[PDB]
Amino acid sequence: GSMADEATRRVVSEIPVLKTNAGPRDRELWVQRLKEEYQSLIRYVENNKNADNDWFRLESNKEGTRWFGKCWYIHDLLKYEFDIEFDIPITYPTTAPEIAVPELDGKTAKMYRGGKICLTDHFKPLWARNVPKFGLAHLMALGLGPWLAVIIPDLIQKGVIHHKEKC
Repeated sequence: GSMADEATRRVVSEIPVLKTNAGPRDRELWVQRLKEEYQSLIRYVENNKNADNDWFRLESNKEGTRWFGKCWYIHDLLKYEFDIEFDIPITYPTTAPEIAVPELDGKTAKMYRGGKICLTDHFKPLWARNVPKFGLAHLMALGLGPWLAVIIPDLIQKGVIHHKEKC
């Protein structure tokens, strides 16, 4: 009956659920968790496309311990592009990764020095509640997505970030 529970379900219900309790050091169990991660991510991207919200690309190193790509955010029909990266923590997936958006380092209070985004206190307990069912698709849907939808409009209004004019 919680609003929280229904809100989370509306966001993630068609993201494949992950299973394996494995982090970077866990050998064949980690290779299994990576298949679940890739399967979940690609489905999320396909859903995003059908919904005209194709808002990021990610790739990893060979070992899938280092992730990087781009996110896009649309405001007054202008599309803003931000480079993103994160490490997989040793205690993944019980512990949640920390997304960095390095270019916005020093440009908002809602970021740690060095470029790690600062989520509200509700993200981490929601992750902990769902271990190990949530992965990188969920981190993007529930972590970076909501952060961008407050911070980016703010930074554009304060003239802190400007649109890269292009053809």
